[PDB]
Amino acid sequence: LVPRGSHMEDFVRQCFNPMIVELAEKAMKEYGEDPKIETNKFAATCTHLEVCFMYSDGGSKHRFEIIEGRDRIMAWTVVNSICNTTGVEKPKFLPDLYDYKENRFIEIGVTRREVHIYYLEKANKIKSEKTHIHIFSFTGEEMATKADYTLDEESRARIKTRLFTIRQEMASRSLWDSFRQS
Amino acid sequence: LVPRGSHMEDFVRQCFNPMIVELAEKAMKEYGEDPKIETNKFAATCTHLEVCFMYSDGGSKHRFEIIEGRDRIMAWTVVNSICNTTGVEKPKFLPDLYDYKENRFIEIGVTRREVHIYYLEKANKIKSEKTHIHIFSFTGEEMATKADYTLDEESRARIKTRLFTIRQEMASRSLWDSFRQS
Amino acid sequence: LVPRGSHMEDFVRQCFNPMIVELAEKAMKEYGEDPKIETNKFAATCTHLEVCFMYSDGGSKHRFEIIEGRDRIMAWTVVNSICNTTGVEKPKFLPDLYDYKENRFIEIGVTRREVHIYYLEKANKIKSEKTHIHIFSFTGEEMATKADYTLDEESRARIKTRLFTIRQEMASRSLWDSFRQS
Amino acid sequence: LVPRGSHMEDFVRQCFNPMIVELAEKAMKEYGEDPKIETNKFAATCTHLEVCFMYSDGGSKHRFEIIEGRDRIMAWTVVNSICNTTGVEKPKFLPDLYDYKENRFIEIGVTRREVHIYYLEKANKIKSEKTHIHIFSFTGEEMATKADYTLDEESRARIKTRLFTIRQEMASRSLWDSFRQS
Amino acid sequence: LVPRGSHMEDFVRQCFNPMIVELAEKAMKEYGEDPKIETNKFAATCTHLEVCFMYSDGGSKHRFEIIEGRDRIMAWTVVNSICNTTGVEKPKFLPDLYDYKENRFIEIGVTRREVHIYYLEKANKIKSEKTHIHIFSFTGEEMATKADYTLDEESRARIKTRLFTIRQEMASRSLWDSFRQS
Amino acid sequence: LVPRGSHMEDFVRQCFNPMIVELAEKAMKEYGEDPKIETNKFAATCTHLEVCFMYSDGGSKHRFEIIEGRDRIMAWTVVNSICNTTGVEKPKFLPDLYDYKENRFIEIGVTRREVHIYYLEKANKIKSEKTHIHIFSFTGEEMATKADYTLDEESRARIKTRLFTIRQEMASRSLWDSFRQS
Amino acid sequence: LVPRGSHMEDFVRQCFNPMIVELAEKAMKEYGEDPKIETNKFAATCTHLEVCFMYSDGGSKHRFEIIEGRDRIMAWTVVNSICNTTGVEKPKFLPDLYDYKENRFIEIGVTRREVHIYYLEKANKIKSEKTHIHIFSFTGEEMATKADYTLDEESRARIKTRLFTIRQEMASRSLWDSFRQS
Amino acid sequence: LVPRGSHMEDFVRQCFNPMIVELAEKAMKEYGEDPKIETNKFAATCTHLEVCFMYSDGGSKHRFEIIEGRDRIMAWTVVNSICNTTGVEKPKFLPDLYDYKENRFIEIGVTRREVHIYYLEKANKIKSEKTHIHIFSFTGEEMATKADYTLDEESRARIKTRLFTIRQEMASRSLWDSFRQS
Ligand SMILES: [Mn+2]
Ligand SMILES: [Mn+2]
Ligand SMILES: [Mn+2]
Ligand SMILES: [Mn+2]
Ligand SMILES: [Mn+2]
Ligand SMILES: [Mn+2]
Ligand SMILES: [Mn+2]
Ligand SMILES: [Mn+2]
Ligand SMILES: [Mn+2]
Ligand SMILES: [Mn+2]
Ligand SMILES: [Mn+2]
Ligand SMILES: [Mn+2]
Ligand SMILES: [Mn+2]
Ligand SMILES: [Mn+2]
Ligand SMILES: [Mn+2]
Ligand SMILES: [Mn+2]
Repeated sequence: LVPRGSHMEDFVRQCFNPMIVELAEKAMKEYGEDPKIETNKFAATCTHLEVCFMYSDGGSKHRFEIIEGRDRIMAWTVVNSICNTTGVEKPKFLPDLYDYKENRFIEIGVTRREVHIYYLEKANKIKSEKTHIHIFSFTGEEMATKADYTLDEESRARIKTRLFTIRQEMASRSLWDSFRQS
Repeated sequence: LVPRGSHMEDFVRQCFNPMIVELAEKAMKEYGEDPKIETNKFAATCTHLEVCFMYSDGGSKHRFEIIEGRDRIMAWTVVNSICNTTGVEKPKFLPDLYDYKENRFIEIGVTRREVHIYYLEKANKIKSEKTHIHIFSFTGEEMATKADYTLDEESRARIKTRLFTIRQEMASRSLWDSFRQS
Repeated sequence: LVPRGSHMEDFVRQCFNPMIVELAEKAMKEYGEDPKIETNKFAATCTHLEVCFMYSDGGSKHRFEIIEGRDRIMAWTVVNSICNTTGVEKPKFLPDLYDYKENRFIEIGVTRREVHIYYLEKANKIKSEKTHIHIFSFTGEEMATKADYTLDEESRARIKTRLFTIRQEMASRSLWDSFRQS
Repeated sequence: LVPRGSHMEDFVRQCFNPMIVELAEKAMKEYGEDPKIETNKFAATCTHLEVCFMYSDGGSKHRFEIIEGRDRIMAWTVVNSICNTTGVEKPKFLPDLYDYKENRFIEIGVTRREVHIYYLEKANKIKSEKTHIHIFSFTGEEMATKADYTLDEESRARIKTRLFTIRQEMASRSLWDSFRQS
Repeated sequence: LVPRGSHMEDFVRQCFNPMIVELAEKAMKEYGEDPKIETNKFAATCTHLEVCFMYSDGGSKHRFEIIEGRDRIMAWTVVNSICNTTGVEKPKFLPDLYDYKENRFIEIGVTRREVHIYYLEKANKIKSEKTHIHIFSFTGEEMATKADYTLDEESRARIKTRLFTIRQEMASRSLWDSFRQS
Repeated sequence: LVPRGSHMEDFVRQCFNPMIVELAEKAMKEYGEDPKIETNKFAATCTHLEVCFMYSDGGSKHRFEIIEGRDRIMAWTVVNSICNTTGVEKPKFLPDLYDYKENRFIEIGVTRREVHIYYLEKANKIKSEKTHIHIFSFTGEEMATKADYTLDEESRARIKTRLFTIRQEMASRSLWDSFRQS
Repeated sequence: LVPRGSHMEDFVRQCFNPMIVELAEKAMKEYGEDPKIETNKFAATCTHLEVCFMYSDGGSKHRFEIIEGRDRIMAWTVVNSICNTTGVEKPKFLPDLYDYKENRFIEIGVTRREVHIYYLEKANKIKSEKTHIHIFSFTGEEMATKADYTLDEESRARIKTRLFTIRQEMASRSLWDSFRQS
Repeated sequence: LVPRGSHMEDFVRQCFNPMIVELAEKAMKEYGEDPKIETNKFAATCTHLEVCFMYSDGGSKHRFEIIEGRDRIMAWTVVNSICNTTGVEKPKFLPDLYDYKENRFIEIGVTRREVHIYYLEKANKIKSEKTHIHIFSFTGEEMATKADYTLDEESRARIKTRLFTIRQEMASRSLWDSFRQS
């Protein structure tokens, strides 16, 4: 099954900075999928991590702690350290950020559907109330808990721009349609 | 026609940082002029890019997206990503920045004439209304749409200083007069 | 007595950035204990320095001068320079920071007991009044003079998180209990 | 099963340079074992790669091509490129080096047994004749095909030294005995 | 005509080191073809430069002067400097190396045909006698003037290996057949 | 006259960062004194430049333009660029900074006397009114035009601290008294 | 006793590269003398280490293993690894190099006396026969076991040059005479 | 007299690597000429130093000690260290290299005349016999004592090539004729 290369893989290495590429390869292999086979899930993991990093970059100095991109065990270690210091309740599943100005965890989703339908899926997949949720699509829409978008207009806007240019650079190498599906 | 060297070329490499030098060589070759022949247009492209970079540096954190200095195709890709996210109308010609605090594209001109006369030329060359315009000269004048200079006094002042010192370092190697013409 | 290695030493090098590791080795050897023998005091010195650095990082631009992590003689040199410039009285023992927004020295303690009991010990060990005191524990509590925590909620919170994750990474290699004792 | 840490893991990160550490994590995850669980196999993979690198470093300029430390697919890609250029027959299993001065592939083994018994196992595991074999132990013995040790006394000697010091640094953290077993 | 991307371009950036990539973009634009359109000629220019660099790397200390990868004018400048110092006759067309141990220029060709047929084409395209010629193919054959291969078996062998692995990494992304043609 | 070394020179290289050391050697040689002979004037030039750099670092983003540490000709070039852009009058002698928030040049003096007596000397040496003046001593005093200290308490305080620690590190190598004189 | 500075210390930091400076501070503190008090022994330790490094640099590729400059425990670890691999007998005291071309340990002395008298002292201080001995002085003499100088004329000559220039740079800061004594 | 720029200065910074540029500025200022006025002597000093560096690079490992490019005092310090170690007689004037394989100092001249006439001038300017002499011109000729060219054909050939290309890059900016004169 494992091939020598692939269009999607070449594009993923061309399009994203090498650091988030290694981090995505690692997140995937830690859960048992091969980056070079499930290449659409590879592109998805890279986009998700890049969005998480821009989001953490969008705030004040050290407003966020980054939970995504670490190994699961260290991830949970930091989750426990945050809970047993703030007092917030240990969530059921791993968030992507903790947000100290507003004292809450954040799940970040990136979707090729309607912000409504993923938000439905992930909101009742969480069903933990406390943890905030924030969705972007490849079209430029977002959707957040209590319509509380956590960041400023300009940063969220930079995330939307980046998602749209990624979609255009998948459409140029007719990889967009295969990617949309899933 | 292509020579081994040239005074203007030596001065351009001495005077500007290497990165914007490579970017200018590339902008020029992409449109079919040789940096080592049209050397005055070389110095012009380097000055224009440096001003664009100082301008983008003049604002808050990531207030600007830089459109100039990219390849035309990627340039247009980012323009489409910005339009299809903000809602602003896709301009007719490539701007130099997008400005998210104020939600608009910016053309930056640098002129060896009167800010009035270039502003006339470029304003009705654009004739797109929406896109903002901002002119500096090698004398220290500026002119902007709605007299809205977008940045603070101090940054614009730093751009004027740099333009004047460039003009002095062209006058020392009697390259200024040839440059003025065109 | 001096061994070839040790679990605590391997963990200290794995867990802390190399710079504060060298600084801690140096603080210890300057007072006559071998990092590779007194390994619990090694981990303590590394934690204390890391907390001092995060604390100095928590403020505005250059709000703090770092006194800890220098050699004792240079340390006292900077203490004299601060006193003979501000006017504040030369403390009896070396603080960890000077804090210019609030014009005072700061001792930072890190404890595996109750903030109350260490605060007692160090507060009457100081008995200099003027110098501020600030304690963190490996549980997430703090205690400060005049309940004046000097920094913002978010930064202190980041220090508590880091202390708790250090405690978890000592508990995973059953080194926590030995460490607690002392 | 997956823990927060481990003595063997801390030692492996302390003892080997980070590059071969990442390469070993990757070789292991590519075949489905978790570096943080099978920690003895982790230390084994790191030792094996370091020996392969010193071996390739032992020769003239670019005498060797390194086959070990690449992904399996690229590994086989380079094997095919070597075969279809030299004329040597495509081996049944992946070697560790190709050796151009002597025109042959090399398997490198590192053993905690007798060079005789591993050499038996790996020699009839290969049973390909053409590919050379070269074994080192943690005691300082080696064994090679046709008693042709490929390198000079001094380099092989440096590999033996390094293996013995690794064994001493496992014995100091009483990890040696567990490691020996397997 | 100019697109947003392309499979061949993504592969060329994935497969070659960035430096020779920039150099190839520049060689091409200097003669008026766009790297992003004529992508097969892009891959060809990158392969040719990489082979030239490995060739220059194959000799003693500073045995070669590299003529390829410079701008045409500087290229000719170095050719004149070599002629007017050694005494060898100024060739009609730009070589790829000068070779000081053997006092002669070298053209290096890389072909997807028979070394015989390209050697015919380039040998009577040169028809300058003095300048040496050296051809490699993507199959592992070479052909040189006076059967004088200039380098040692091992280095030429490394060039053949690299060419074959490039051919395999074009065949994996079914770009090989399009590339062969031309 | 020129010696092989000197205590003051060794101390100057130990005490200051190499960049300002090279800049001071250059300022001195440009006016015809040898850093290795007039070593007290060497230490003075290094202290003066370091204070100028901390001062420029004390403000907002790019609030200052640094005039000191450049060659005299480029220095005057930047002075002309600032005048012919702001409108402020071209001073008689080279200042150390331009200050754009407050639109004025700044002379910075560092004295081993009373801020009053140097301020007298330099204020009527300037006698240009427009240019601001700012004096520090090695004791911790300052004195500024219109008692307008331009910066915040904390930054000026950091400059005083640094001056006092320099004085202590000259007193330790009994170089202070020789230095005081002059 | 511990001072703020010292002429010898400033000279030692000016004269030697920072790496061997840190290594010497560490060798000294490991045996209980303070670099800033016993400053002559500081200069001696730095000279000795620099000579050891030039010596190891004087041979082929990896002809030497460096024993000096490591911590005593790791030092002995490498000594055991060398003995239990080569077969040579474990010396009584720590050498400075192992020399694999000639299969023996080397003590390197650097003396301000006659090569004869130190050679006497260190040769019967060793009284281990097997370990080679090699002395240099600050005058340009050497003395070795079996008159076997291990290296080539040119390298030993470079070590003599460096020792003499160190002696001249101590004589310029009248530190030579104090240094000679001891 | 001191100007803002100059064609020759721009060319010197374009043509030579920055390190030898700083070294030449320093050699010149140490003897009292301003690099920006005597620009032809600037280009001469840069060419001379570059040739000295290529010459030292032409030999084995550390065959040469570089005397040129240091300050005069350190220069003489190294000359004394070499004499008082080898036994060769202290020359009257500063050479450019010492050459340990052949145990002698080397003056390197670079001339725009006949190797005969400079060799005459410098040979009886030296009149020290012992010190070797080696001249190159901008045409490709050399001349050495006892026709002993010290290096191999290939390296000297690389120095001739570089001199000729420098001459061509001065002729392109019609600076060659002014340079020739003097
Ligand atoms: Mn997640
Ligand atoms: Mn998520
Ligand atoms: Mn533009
Ligand atoms: Mn523009
Ligand atoms: Mn402290
Ligand atoms: Mn403390
Ligand atoms: Mn293998
Ligand atoms: Mn193997
Ligand atoms: Mn070519
Ligand atoms: Mn070619
Ligand atoms: Mn000044
Ligand atoms: Mn001043
Ligand atoms: Mn020793
Ligand atoms: Mn020794
Ligand atoms: Mn010279
Ligand atoms: Mn010379």
